[PDB]
Amino acid sequence: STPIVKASDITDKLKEDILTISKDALDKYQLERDIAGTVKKQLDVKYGNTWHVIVGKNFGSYVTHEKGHFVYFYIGPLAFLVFKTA
Amino acid sequence: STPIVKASDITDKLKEDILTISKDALDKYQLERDIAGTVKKQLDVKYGNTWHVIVGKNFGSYVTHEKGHFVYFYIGPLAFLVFKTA
Amino acid sequence: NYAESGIQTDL
Amino acid sequence: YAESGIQTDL
Repeated sequence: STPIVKASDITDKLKEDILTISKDALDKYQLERDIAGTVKKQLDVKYGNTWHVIVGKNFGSYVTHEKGHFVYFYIGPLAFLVFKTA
Repeated sequence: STPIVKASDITDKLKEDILTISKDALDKYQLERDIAGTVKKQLDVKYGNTWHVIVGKNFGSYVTHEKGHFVYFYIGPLAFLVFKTA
Repeated sequence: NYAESGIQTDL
Repeated sequence: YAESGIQTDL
């Protein structure tokens, strides 16, 4: 249940907040899409657009992100890819 | 097998090329990250930045895309999410 | 112009 | 901008 960061380009503060918002999301939604949605929407509001979120157990991805705005982590069996573009 | 498009906001021409590139990727690569990376990079080159690609069997996603530049499709058991941002 | 998309894989 | 490729463990 303790989040495990697998890769990142991010400040500790923003990272902690993303992890916090993500754990909270898990208490509230059963579908991966909806978990991703609430995290994405919250970050857009709190930090400005444009965020993108993928939540799942099986995927590969190649994306482009604004410097300092990328984190990839697990909570339990669930992987989270969270990043920002313009 | 034959790609199955499950969501789209994209022109036929661009769609067909994404599908073709994705099918070609599957003849060469099995790892989801490899498949995603080659599609993403080819689209960046051919259609301009910035593209993002997710390939997998289990994920939920919530993203923002330029209008006319979004397609989500399966080829066999693999789901492809392909989209462009600023 | 830009738009939001939410998707959930079949499995 | 910077690029990131990732792959889930499972």
